[PDB]
Amino acid sequence: RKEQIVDCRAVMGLGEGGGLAQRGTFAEGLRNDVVVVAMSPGRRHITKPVCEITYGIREAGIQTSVLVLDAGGGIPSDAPQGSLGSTFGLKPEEAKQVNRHKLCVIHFGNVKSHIIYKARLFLKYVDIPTIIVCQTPVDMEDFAAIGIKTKNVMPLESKTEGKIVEIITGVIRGESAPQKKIDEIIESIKKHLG
Amino acid sequence: MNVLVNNNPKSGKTLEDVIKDEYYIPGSNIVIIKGTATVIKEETKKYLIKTTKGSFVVGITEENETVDFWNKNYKSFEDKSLIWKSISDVSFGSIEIPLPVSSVKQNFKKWDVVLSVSGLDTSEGNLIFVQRDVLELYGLENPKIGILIGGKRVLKTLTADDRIISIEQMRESKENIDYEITTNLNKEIQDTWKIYTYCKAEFDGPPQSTEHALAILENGTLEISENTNTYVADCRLQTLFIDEENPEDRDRGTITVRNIGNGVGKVYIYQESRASSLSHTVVGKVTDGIEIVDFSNSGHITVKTNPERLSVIGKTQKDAKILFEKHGITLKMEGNIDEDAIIVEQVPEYTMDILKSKEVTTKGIEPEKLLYVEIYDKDAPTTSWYFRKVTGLTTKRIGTLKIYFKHDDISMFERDWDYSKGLLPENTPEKSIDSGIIAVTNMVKKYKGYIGVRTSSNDKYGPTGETFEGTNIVGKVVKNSEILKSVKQGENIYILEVN
Amino acid sequence: MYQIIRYEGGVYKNNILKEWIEDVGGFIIQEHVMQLDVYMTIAIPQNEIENFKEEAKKYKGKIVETPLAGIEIAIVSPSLSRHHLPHIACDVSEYVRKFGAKPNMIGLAHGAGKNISEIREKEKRLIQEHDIAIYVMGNFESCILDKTHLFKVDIPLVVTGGPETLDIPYTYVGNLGRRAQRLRKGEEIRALRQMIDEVTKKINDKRMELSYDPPIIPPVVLKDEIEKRIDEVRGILAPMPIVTQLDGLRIKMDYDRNHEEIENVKIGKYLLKDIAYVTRSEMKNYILIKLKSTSE
Repeated sequence: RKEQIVDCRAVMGLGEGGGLAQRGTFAEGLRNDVVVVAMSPGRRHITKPVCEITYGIREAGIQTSVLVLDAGGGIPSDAPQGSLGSTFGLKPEEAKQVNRHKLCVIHFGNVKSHIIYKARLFLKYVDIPTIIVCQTPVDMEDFAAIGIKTKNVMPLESKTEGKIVEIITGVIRGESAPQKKIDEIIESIKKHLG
Repeated sequence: MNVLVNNNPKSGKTLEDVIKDEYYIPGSNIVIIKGTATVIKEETKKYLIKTTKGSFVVGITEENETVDFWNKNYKSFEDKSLIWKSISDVSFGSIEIPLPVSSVKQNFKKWDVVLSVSGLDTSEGNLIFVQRDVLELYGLENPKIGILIGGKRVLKTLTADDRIISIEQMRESKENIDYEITTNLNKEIQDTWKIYTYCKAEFDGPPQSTEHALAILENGTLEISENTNTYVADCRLQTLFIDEENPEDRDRGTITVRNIGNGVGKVYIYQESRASSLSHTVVGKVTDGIEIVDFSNSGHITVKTNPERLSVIGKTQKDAKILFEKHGITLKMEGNIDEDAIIVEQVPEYTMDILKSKEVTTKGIEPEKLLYVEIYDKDAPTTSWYFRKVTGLTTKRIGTLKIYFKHDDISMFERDWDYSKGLLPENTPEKSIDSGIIAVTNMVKKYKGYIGVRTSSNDKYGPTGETFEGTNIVGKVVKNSEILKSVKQGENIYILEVN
Repeated sequence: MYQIIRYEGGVYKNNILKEWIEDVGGFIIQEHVMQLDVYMTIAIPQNEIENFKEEAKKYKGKIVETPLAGIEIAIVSPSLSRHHLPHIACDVSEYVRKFGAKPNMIGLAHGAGKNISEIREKEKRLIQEHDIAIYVMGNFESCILDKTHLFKVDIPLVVTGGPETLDIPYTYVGNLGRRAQRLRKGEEIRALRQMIDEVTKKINDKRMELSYDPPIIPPVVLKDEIEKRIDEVRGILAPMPIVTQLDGLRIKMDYDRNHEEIENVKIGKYLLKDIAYVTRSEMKNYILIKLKSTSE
């Protein structure tokens, strides 16, 4: 039980009845232990699955920062035949803000082919162990099939400097995460952090 | 009758009489100041005092209703003694306070101005100056009126014998300056009317930026293109680059040149003391006669630059000799020595460098080696502006064109890949191009901005080897020729505009 | 002199507007580009306010008067858990942000409970470092009344809670208790506006206190000078690299490594150490700058 101070973002939210976070913003939790990365400030990501993980970690006694990606929706431009609909990316300042944390927790969606390439682009610049929280059942090997460093299934030619340290399945976008999922995430963080 | 002019009074009724002696370029603005109003307005959100123990500063914060009492009953609280200094803080008075006394009581704060009625009787209302944080102790609807901060020691040391005598407020005074702008001469002056006619500019800065400012003020007048409450700017040279940083304070009457961005090259004169800026290069200051800058909102202002612009490029050799010897500068000749030889280049070419080094190397040219050109400014405004910028005719009287590529009849000049931006097709040929025509390839072609001229005529290609839709005619060579055929690649030819 | 406002407009031709602001002597305190719109918190001299309004209406921008865009507020929640943090506390913080302030969530280590709640000295000092503190309390009158020892700081205070009216010796705003939904009902919005009005009144009072004995240099221009001189401020990864307080600044750089450089910064003709109190902050070992008054 120790005081937890958060550096709130410097910019306001999305209108009056909208979300409280803003795209492309960072909220440092002083002591940098865990950063929760949200693809967007929208209802599909913010306060339904992300602030729940945030308060779970903050209840476990681990300070948490929340970073909302400027462009977190879509697939990276390096995906086969390029991207479609939208382009996923990570800014150098975003990478630096992530890389000063001990661990990262990132929330992903449903389609497997999107998640694998998004994680590859994310870990091309992030060098700390990360935890993938997605809905679909994804195996901790399809990431290695495209080159991602993975704790259990390493690739022969690694294209990323970050290690996918845990994959947690069953967390739906825009829906309240049950206490069981929060407990699993907290246990994984505790056992893979200290 | 007897009016005060500048620093030496005059008497002439009409403006012409009093400005005859004052040097003044016609067309500029004339500033007249009538006097000072010195309006004294006091609203006193913060109130002062003159006590026997000193002077504190109170300040009303919470409106409620007791501030409305105070507004005029503070003078009724004038010359009142301290009533008590007990645990109920220090209270003064005691005079009538008709504000309805409510038994309901509200919390107050440390050193807070309070008008509580001590005893629930209208006539005994105390000016209770709270010292300590008091919880529910008092009465009245909401005695909170203001907060004491300034002179807290005065209120603390105040004893029963001491009184507040005179209740000062703050005595806040404002100033208004009467002004009218004019450019009439035949008007009647009544008496003691002050006139300003020009301003004096002292230049001290990096050589290139100062030369830019001098070129702006070579004619003695500064156009007012933009005006705000803090500056007036000149936009005659808004697309000319400079690479110099002089980031110091933009004080009152400071002259700066913006060196980056959309407004690179604008010359600013600041009417307010502002902070330093990395995008503004200070080139000097206005010493005296600031008011003409302060009050002018548009038009022309006559400006005198203390260091005369020592750039003699359109002059003859004897004029440069006499002007430089009258400034006490050692002089030497490089090119043509004849007294009527036109100067083409001077080393150093900047006034600040010349003054700091006290020597000039002047290069003249042969009478037949100077190329005479005429520039179509009305026909192709953007292209002519680009040509003037690239050849340097915007700043000096003689421009330099460098030979870039040559073959037989065609001689192409170098381009500036900084001024060739809006090179839309402007003056494109309709018939066969005649000989001795200067042209610039527009943005249509790959080699946009390259200037060239050919000594013959063809019906298919312009002077730069491009088709007619890709060349816009900017000007022609009028007098001196047969030197384009005897100049090698990389050599510079010098041009003179003859309009 | 320098009144601080927020400009909301597009990124197209925003550089020309920034050049105009630099020309007239203003400062861009905050900048954020979302996708195609940019929000700028700008401090410009009062004599150029109408000029800037005219300029903004040329770019089809919008001027929003921010009455709190010079202060940083300490929103104090009893904990960072699911009870207070993800709702109400964020609503308070974001509503404070909507008026220009810079909030900081302060989650007390032992703030929860009725008789087991306590506030540490370090948390007390950290709260005191701010300009004003907003407390987000529960929705039981007895629990709040038996919790007054929490609000012991010599800082302007606004307490929010469930019951409509409380009998604490502080400013209180009711109908803002511990909830679990986003604050979107009309009554909740009205209570948020009431809290904003209370903090605005306290801040304006404190502004008058400061105006009695003005500081030698305004905090905003001091921040601008520090940015121009110190070349490490663009490498700060914190949300607000330099925070503009009421009578000072917060520099989010290491104190042990940069206090000597910060102190030896020449403003005007003075050295910074002679006009401001540079001290280490309880906030992540940052640098806190407190301006002196003209009296000393």
